[PDB]
Amino acid sequence: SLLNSRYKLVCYYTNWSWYRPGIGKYSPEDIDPSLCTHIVYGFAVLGNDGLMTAHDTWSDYDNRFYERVVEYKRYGIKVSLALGGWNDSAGDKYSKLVNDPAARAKFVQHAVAFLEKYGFDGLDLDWEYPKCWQVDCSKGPDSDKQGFADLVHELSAVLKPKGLLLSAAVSPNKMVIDAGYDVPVLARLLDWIAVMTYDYHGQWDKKTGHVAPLYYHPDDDTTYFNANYTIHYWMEKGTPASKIVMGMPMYGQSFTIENRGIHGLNIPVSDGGEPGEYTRAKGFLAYYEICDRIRNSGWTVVKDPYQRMGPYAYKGNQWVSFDDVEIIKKKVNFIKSLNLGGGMIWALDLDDYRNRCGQGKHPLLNAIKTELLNPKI
Ligand SMILES: Nc1c(C(=O)NC[C@@H]2CCCO2)cc2c(=O)n3ccccc3nc2[n+]1Cc1ccco1
Ligand SMILES: *[C@@H]1O[C@H](CO)[C@@H](O)[C@H](O)[C@H]1NC(C)=O
Repeated sequence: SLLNSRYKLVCYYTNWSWYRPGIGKYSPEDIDPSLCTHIVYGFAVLGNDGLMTAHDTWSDYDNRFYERVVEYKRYGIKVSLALGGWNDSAGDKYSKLVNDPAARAKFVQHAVAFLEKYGFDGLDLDWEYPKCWQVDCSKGPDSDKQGFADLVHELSAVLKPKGLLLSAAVSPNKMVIDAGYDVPVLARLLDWIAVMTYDYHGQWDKKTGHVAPLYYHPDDDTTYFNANYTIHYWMEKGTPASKIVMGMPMYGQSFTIENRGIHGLNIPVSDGGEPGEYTRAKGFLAYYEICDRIRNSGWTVVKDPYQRMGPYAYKGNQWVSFDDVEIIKKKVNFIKSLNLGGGMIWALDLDDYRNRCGQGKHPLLNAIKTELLNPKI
């Protein structure tokens, strides 16, 4: 089993996946406890008073979603609560917090009490990102780095004596890593660092690209927008391999291409792809939306024979890049080869947990688990 293996498999749960129609609805009891060593609940948010608070009281509290996910401790899974996320990182509120020692001190004691009230095993920090707020490095002060490092120390100093876990989800981008993270401090204090080795490319690039390349590709604009560079860079900056879990996407980035006629990488794009009927977000498709388009709507799939990145698929002016089982196995062999702490997925509710595509339930996540448990590298 994963729990008895040397690897973690950190699974993100999202409370908002409840608000999806038909088979896209996901609830706490849809979690498969054989597929995760750790579950991280996304998300709590930073309140206006500088204290962690529930994002969705109707689900988190009134419908006991926190309790229903903390339920999985009964299987030996560690269940943490994540603070932040992309949407909660839009403004200056996390920067204001971390740059204020008195505000940090108030936040830390309340946060630990919050975790203990609901039975969580730890806190996961998901500020995206210190200094580079929503990736814009011009927005925040350099002191976000020291402030975040001190927040991590102050949290660790309270959580660790209580046997509670502290982790962070972190950027894969060299410039954001350089600007936002005191890597030795984080590496020493955090129980794991979930490197978000995805969203390297998307509609914001104005051209097609892969959500999550593993290795450099000769046509890349940079040498650093791939998981191999990112993971080695976290280690070069001072992170032990055992502290790293490598993120893998259960979704794709979608694009509306300017011209039906060319359908390859790095081709001009006019907008995000049309929203999926379940996830309802321009530029984003769950794996179970992508596999259905391939299986039943005739989308054409292009694979990389050198397996530096997963496939992309297209039809008409729609184009999506994503990870299939084949590239997932390659990525997990990469995790094992570097002796990393394990793997991480964003997110449980985006894999084909209903077996809509006939590959079996949870095809991507089961591929990760099987490869992690395979002793050969
Ligand atoms: N919203 C987002 C999101 C996102 O976290 N979740 C989407 C949700 C989540 C659940 C359901 O689908 C991530 C990124 C991102 O990693 N970026 C990286 C580098 C540069 C820009 C950028 N922008 C992002 N944006 C804005 C965006 C761009 C175009 C349209 O929106
Ligand atoms: C992965 O990265 C390392 C260090 O950056 C590099 O030496 C190696 O060649 C890369 N692997 C590739 C490009 O397949």
